[PDB]
Amino acid sequence: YKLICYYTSWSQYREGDGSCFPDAIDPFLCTHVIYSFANISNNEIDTWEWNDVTLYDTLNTLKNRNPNLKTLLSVGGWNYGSQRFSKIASKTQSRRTFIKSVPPFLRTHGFDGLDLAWLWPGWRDKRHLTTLVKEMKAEFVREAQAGTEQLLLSAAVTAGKIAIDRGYDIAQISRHLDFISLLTYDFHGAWRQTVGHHSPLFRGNEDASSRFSNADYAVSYMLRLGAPANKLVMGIPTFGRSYTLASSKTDVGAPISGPGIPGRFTKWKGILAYYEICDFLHGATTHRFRDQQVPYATKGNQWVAYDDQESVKNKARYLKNRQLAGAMVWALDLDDFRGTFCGQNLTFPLTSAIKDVLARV
Ligand SMILES: CC(=O)N[C@@H]1[C@@H](O)[C@H](O[C@@H]2O[C@H](CO)[C@@H](O[C@@H]3O[C@H](CO)[C@@H](O[C@@H]4O[C@H](CO)[C@@H](O[C@@H]5O[C@H](CO)[C@@H](O)[C@H](O)[C@H]5NC(C)=O)[C@H](O)[C@H]4NC(C)=O)[C@H](O)[C@H]3NC(C)=O)[C@H](O)[C@H]2NC(C)=O)[C@@H](CO)O[C@H]1O
Ligand SMILES: *[C@@H]1O[C@H](CO)[C@@H](O)[C@H](O)[C@H]1NC(C)=O
Repeated sequence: YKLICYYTSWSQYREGDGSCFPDAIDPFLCTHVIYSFANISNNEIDTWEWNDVTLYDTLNTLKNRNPNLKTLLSVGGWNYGSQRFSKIASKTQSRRTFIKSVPPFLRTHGFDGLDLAWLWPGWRDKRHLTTLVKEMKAEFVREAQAGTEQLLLSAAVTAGKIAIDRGYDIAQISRHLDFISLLTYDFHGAWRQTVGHHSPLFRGNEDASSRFSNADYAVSYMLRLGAPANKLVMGIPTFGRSYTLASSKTDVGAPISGPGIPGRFTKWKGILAYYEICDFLHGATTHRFRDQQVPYATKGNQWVAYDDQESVKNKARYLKNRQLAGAMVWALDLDDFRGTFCGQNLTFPLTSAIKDVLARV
């Protein structure tokens, strides 16, 4: 089984214990660790923060303790113009420059592959994403002739049906990608004016217009579209989404004034790290959607949709039952990486739980 874990650049700036460096990563935890994100500059892949060169170095040393560990660098990501990738990919002179520049960069800093996190192409962009993936793989193949182990190429593909249809030629790209991480955790957000869970695993017959907004449907859809199971990776979140409530209505369908207040460490409206959620649970009322199989907690006028060890294990069994390639975690730095907030004196509770299901019968 594969266990793809993202590590985020900006998590070094969080104060106190919230601060996370490659250092904190247990090298035998995941099979692949992906670093997010890289920039594109002068049509070439390039670093993002000032000190990336040093963190790349810290992260890649983990490989001294575990030689079977593969690491990848991710270009793109949400706080990066979708328009910017579209510009690079539609013009042939720009795309080849981007492509030619990647193997050198990855070899210098010691990465084993590239991850395309273009989020996300509109309908005019679909043929260009395909070309990007095809020509990039071809470059990775040509570069391997020099005697090095072939660079890996993966992509983070969104999970909403409409998003997939609009801009991904899933049957085409699967032939060339090594794995595809399915972002099965953005099924709800402040944008809806009601409370709801962002990563239900199953349909759950409470609402019947979004029969498409759960990991189960997304995985089936990707499979019907031609993505082989041994290349598909299910994304499991390690964060929670919060909402400020606009009444005392706390049940399914309750109304919303907007995102929840920020957490002490992550400082981001509508998001909480699992370690912040462990602190939040004290004096909160836990609840759990039985059909959808995921929990939510609420306290005061805050309402939080999140994942715990039971839900994450359940999702893990699901992927195994459908014989998928593995699980993908976003992100190691929102998990209880020190292991001192969530009770048990275990570190990376959520990720170790996922691994437990993947490592057994
Ligand atoms: C696989 C996949 O595709 N997954 C997606 C994923 O996109 C989704 O997660 C979200 O992604 C975006 C980025 O794409 C994240 O946005 C974060 O937001 C951070 C906090 O608000 C912000 O942190 C700031 O980072 C700055 C660096 O750009 C820091 O500036 C630095 O300040 C330092 C002192 O503090 C100083 O020393 C540095 O020199 C200075 N350097 C700079 C500016 O480079 C800043 O301090 C820091 N702190 C603040 C302001 O709070 C990040 O910059 C920003 N990222 C990027 C790349 O810009 C967002 O947080 C992600 N969300 C979550 C929940 O993790 C994800 C969720 O859905 O999964 C998939 O969808
Ligand atoms: C990344 O590249 C852009 C465009 O080339 C450049 O203007 C910018 O300074 C870089 N952005 C960051 C956040 O480092």
